[PDB]
Amino acid sequence: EESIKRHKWNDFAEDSLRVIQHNALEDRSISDKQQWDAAIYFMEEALQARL
Amino acid sequence: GFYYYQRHFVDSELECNDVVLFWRIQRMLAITANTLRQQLTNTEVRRLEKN
Amino acid sequence: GFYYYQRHFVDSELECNDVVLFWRIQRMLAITANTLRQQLTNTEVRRLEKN
Repeated sequence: EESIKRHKWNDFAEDSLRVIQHNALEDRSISDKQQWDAAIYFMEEALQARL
Repeated sequence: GFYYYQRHFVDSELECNDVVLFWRIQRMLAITANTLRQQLTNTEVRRLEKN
Repeated sequence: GFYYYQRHFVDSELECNDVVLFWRIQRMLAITANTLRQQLTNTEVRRLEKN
């Protein structure tokens, strides 16, 4: 209990993540079959759960 | 589906662009998890040990 | 394939920045010519008649 309360996460991460996240999204280019299949896999998984 | 885009055929309904979104989000999940892990393992976990 | 260009997987795969370059300058030259023509025919020719 105590050790948790004496720790805080550095809030600046929120801004760093904002940049980093954008960069990972920024790649919109599926150049070949392998990434095409990975992309279709994740799309199928995410949509199948909601379906 | 790959021929349609080589040929630019006009009667082709199929356009596979949702694939790019979920590819991007999969990679963004990976990048966010990894950045958070690195912040944890080099900055926050040692602060936790001190606390 | 313009799509092979869009892939941009590797140099061996089609890397047609050349076609898009010559297209861009196609647009530049055509629009410059038409702008010059328009100023000529609606502004400069009537000024020429007055002079």
